[PDB]
Amino acid sequence: AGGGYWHTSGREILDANNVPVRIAGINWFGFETCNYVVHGLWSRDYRSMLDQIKSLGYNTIRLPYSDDILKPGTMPNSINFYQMNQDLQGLTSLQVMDKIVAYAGQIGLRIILDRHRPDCSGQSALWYTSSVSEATWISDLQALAQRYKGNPTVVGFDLHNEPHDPACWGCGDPSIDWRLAAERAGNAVLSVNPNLLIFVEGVQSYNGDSYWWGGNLQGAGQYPVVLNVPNRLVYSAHDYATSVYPQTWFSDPTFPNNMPGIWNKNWGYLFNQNIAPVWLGEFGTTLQSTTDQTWLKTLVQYLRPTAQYGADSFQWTFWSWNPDSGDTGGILKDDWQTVDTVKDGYLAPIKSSIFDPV
Ligand SMILES: OC[C@H]1O[C@@H](O[C@H]2[C@H](O)[C@@H](O)[C@H](O[C@H]3[C@H](O)[C@@H](O)[C@H](O[C@H]4[C@H](O)[C@@H](O)[C@H](O)O[C@@H]4CO)O[C@@H]3CO)O[C@@H]2CO)[C@H](O)[C@@H](O)[C@@H]1O
Repeated sequence: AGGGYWHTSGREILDANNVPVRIAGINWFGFETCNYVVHGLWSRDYRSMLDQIKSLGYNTIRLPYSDDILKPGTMPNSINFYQMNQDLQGLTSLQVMDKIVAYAGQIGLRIILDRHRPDCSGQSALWYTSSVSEATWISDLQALAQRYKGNPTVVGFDLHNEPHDPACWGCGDPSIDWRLAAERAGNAVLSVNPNLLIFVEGVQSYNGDSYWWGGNLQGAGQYPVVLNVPNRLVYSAHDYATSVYPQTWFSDPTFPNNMPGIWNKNWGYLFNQNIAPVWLGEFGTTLQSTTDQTWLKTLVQYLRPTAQYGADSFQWTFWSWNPDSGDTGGILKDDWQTVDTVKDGYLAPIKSSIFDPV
């Protein structure tokens, strides 16, 4: 399944033939950093990497980028061209992105572009900064939309990575109301290609209640994002364990029984109530503590195993494929070749199937 551009129907995503599909993928970061390209191409051929992602059973790649790669002549700076990647030589970050998107389509994978950082220096709480205005943000989203218009390999956009304090959901103040910003951006994107799915993340605090950046969608029920083209919206949340931040609910004595309460509250309810599909965009852990291992086992079950629920479940993209992620580690090990079959083992009940070639 997976043919053509997708659309929502209740809490599910459906391909063009109306067959339900499930995004069960991985994050492959690099384009958002100051290397201006996905990491690991210093040890592997990109195609050999894409083929291995497919082999492990992952069907979608969330590809983080920063507005820097849209500046004229921006080139990658961490690729090795000996006996590999010979065709990426002399190409700009964008042209290298076109190659990755193209091969991914052919082998049956899909891509979701994620505006991870305003610039390669770091993330931002708001969707704009003094150096990267809101208009650049929108022009850039429209440019990428235009660039891949007609190639269903790119199924949709993750508007802004991890909006957080001081951002608000529904407060009505245009300078911090992420809810209004997402509609503003989403509608600009849909004006270029109205078949793209629009993935909108949450904030951090809502009603004095704090949660992971990008994961607080508590205001969504009361203050929905409303787009010009219906059945394109998918809410998104992020959730992590102690390897990232020793949140307090991990110290709760009833842990992990308290978890589904937290999850239901902040994002699950949109799914449970069949309002719209929900995508856990980032989640990972080094699995060093027994707590993260229990957290992962628990969470994997909450997201609904494919054997039981099929496509009527939560969409997900784990973090990350890269082994060079500070406090989460990744599926590959430090050699960019050996799989961490153990961590990979936990995600098995929620993996789905590879899509149709594009
Ligand atoms: O992008 C390349 C870069 O990625 C890093 O991995 C990051 C992800 O990129 C990022 O999206 C994700 O965001 C984290 C953030 O890093 C944490 O510091 C933050 O912790 C917050 C917490 O959310 C709050 O609730 C709490 O109150 O405060 C703390 C901060 O003090 O939580 C968000 C998640 O919502 O985190 C990933 C892992 O760090 C890699 O680390 C880096 O090596 C890569 O180069």
